[PDB]
Amino acid sequence: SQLKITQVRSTIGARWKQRESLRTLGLRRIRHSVIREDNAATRGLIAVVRHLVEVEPAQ
Amino acid sequence: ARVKRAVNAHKKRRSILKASRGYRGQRSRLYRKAKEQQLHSLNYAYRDRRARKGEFRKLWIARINAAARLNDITYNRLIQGLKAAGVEVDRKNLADIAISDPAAFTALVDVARAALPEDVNA
Amino acid sequence: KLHDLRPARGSKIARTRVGRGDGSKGKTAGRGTKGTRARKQVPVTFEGGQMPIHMRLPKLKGFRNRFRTEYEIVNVGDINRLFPQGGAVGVDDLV
Amino acid sequence: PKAKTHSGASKRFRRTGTGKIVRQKANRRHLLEHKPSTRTRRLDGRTVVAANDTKRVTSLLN
Amino acid sequence: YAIVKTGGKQYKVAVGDVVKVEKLESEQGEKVSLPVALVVDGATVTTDAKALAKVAVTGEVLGHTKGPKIRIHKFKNKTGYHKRQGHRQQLTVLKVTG
Amino acid sequence: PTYAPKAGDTTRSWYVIDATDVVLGRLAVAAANLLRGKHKPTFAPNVDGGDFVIVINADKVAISGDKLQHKMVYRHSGYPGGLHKRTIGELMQRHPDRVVEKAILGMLPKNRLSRQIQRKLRVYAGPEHPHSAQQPVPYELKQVAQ
Amino acid sequence: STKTRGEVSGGGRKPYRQKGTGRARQGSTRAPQFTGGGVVHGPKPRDYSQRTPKKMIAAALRGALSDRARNGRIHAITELVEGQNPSTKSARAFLASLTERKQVLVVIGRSDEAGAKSVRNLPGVHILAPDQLNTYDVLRADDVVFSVEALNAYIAANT
RNA sequence: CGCGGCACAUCCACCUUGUGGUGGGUGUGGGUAGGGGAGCGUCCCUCAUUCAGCGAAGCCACCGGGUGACCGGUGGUGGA
RNA sequence: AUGCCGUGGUGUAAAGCGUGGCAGUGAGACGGCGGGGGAUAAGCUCCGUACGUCGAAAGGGAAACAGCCCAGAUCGCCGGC
RNA sequence: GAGGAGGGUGGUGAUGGCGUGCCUUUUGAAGAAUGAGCCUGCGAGUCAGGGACAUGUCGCAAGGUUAACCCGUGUGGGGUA
Repeated sequence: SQLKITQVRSTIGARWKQRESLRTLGLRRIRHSVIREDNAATRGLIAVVRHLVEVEPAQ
Repeated sequence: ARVKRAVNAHKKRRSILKASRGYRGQRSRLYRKAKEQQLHSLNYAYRDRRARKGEFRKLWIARINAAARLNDITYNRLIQGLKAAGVEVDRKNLADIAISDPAAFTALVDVARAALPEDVNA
Repeated sequence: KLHDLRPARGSKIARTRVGRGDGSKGKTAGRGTKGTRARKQVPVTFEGGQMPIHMRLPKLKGFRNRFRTEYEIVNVGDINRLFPQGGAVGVDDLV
Repeated sequence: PKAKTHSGASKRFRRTGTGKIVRQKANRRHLLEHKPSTRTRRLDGRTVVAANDTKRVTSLLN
Repeated sequence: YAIVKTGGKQYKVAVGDVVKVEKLESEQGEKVSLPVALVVDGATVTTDAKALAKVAVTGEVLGHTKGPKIRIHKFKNKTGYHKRQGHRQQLTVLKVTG
Repeated sequence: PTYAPKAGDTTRSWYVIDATDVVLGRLAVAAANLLRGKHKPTFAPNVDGGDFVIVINADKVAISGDKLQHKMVYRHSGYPGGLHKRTIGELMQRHPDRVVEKAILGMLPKNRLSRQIQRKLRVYAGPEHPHSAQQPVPYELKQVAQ
Repeated sequence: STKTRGEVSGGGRKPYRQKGTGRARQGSTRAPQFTGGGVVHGPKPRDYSQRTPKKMIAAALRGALSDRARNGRIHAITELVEGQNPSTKSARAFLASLTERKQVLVVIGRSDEAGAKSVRNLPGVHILAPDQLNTYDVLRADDVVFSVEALNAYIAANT
């Protein structure tokens, strides 16, 4: 139902797919937790950027 | 209209060489050297504004650590106590009450002790 | 009067004096290299050495008739919208 | 003082009824024997110049 | 004396002491109340957070001075890049009456 | 702003460290902290607070036996060759106070205040120090907490 | 007008052979970096008036006169004279009473009676003719004092 | 992240619902070659007004100011 | 496996495409992986890599340090993580 | 106003940490690469053309516009090739 994602690492050495994935997740700066809804493509993204984000499922 | 570009230039010249007084060498004296040094001085002062934020923090940390170890507690556990107790003081004022009030600081240390869990497990 | 005269805001554009300090357009003024362009200007004809598009294509076919009887046309529908009544017109009346 | 039209490129280029410059698609002049008819109805006509040859051609036409 | 908390920083002031605090929204005269982190009576210090949300330092905004002219002149190297800009941090003076 | 370092503001106490059985690294670190004055909260890297430190019984200060015969103290004289290698073994049966003082001076910072500070450390081999004019209070070493 | 190199006197000698001196390769004592040497990109005797259109010029003029009539600052008059002998006494009287302003235009015409011969020497008062009437001068001038012959022939030529 | 102060871009509620401005939300503000935009200062001509032998420019010193180019004040020098 | 092409859905701010003005650039370096030539070599040379960084990027770590790791500086703070 | 306590600018600055000049050119310079001993004055993107292109602004409008020239003295009025 929910995920509360937060960048925890920058996107300098991050390849293109990872950086566009953090755009399309909606992550701007580091401690920047966005919330992502129903998880079919959102879990795809949250696989493509694992080292960069942290997920602790919000309510 | 031949302009005689003196005045226009002497403006910034006098600028640099009044903001360059007190330089050992050909630097308060001459203009181009005062300019080379102005560029270096202002990058130095820029870097030192940030640097001094960080450096005063490291100094305050040394002081809080000294007063802590005067109270038999280390700085690490002191901070972990003042966190778990929650007294939202910061290293600056913590160091000030460290200097002037050994009494208030020792109250703070007992606060921190009373807010340490049990052990090195958690 | 003359102390109350200004152009339209949009004209009277600031001239770009280039070699005026590295804050606006600085040293190289726009030709930012040591190349050929940095001292002079390569023409529009020269293409590197390979035949330019004006030497490898063929001259356009046919001649130009020296005696080309060029006319001037007037539009019959727009000769209507020139003369709504009309009745009498003629080349002099058109001009 | 009075701009010269580049001759050689006004004798090879043609401004049409509107802003189009039409070159002549004519590697179709010397050897037309091996060349199939296909490759000549491919090379018989007047082709609107592409973009990557326009900004210069017009300054050749002026 | 109390460690007033203002402007994202914290200050240590007893009664009647001037403080160069951030650009508080205010004028001269009308007072203003500022939270504390730790208020002390020598041996009676206050530490428990809910005991501090009650203790409110209060003082009269006055003066609304400016900081000093912080001259920035960024300049990297052969790069050939200067960027000179300055800064007067807006401030205010404060007295402490609690 | 601080209130700790000013004119005539710092206090001068004394300390006697009996280098009885202690190891050289802990001893020198302890004396160095006392000497700079970090044991003090009224601290600053510009000023010289800190206490005159005396190190007594430095004759018998513990070093690994396998180091009294291996670890060498080179000191070059500028002249070609002239590298004056010397182990801490002969250096100990000659000047143990020089060994200890060397370790301490090595743990201080590298500046001019380092000189003004190290002029405060006395070290002696026998138990008998001459600076009893003061009340040199024994400071012994104690790991703290955590 | 200033002498760019090639107009500067002399300096067609390359002093100091290229290499072996220790100096800078110079090429001419009249190089722009020298003293007395040429000017570069210097002022030459330009002759610059823009070639504006007839409609724009005339329309600007009649806009300025429209302003003057819109305030009520046009002062058409019959003759600015005492009648035949050019006298500036009465003519100053009649202008500085006819105007009350500081700057005045006076469109008299190619007749001297006391118009374009007597009201001169009056600062603020410039004299024109019904056809060399222009924009800068009607704007510079506060009042626009006509002479009925000037006004009527002006109207009649503009239609 | 906090707290203040500038700037830019998109967006709405607006004033005159495109010009130009009020409020806000969001994003943004390293930078070379280079591109755009906005600007400081020198001098000359006009219009307006204004200061000047009670002291113009120039110069020097101090005290201020602007986000930058730079600006003003004050005194000393000077003498248009 | 990847990558590539398409379509379908969700997300995302200027990202895209068309057409003009104005440029620059066309000596690249190292580093990761994949390969060539080298000798199972080079701080070598030449390629690939919606790989990175320097170029053109400062700050922290690397003793010192263009290319390594953390991180992309709008200014201020004697504040925090 | 004295020896002064609080305080404020101004010399200087014991002492600590940070820190590899400017330029040009370079993959890369503090560079043991170039150039500069210093100060003051001068030194580099201009202008001409009823030029070519694109654009901002302004006349007039299926038009716009005059060139040489003629009248006049403010650059004003004619001049339809």
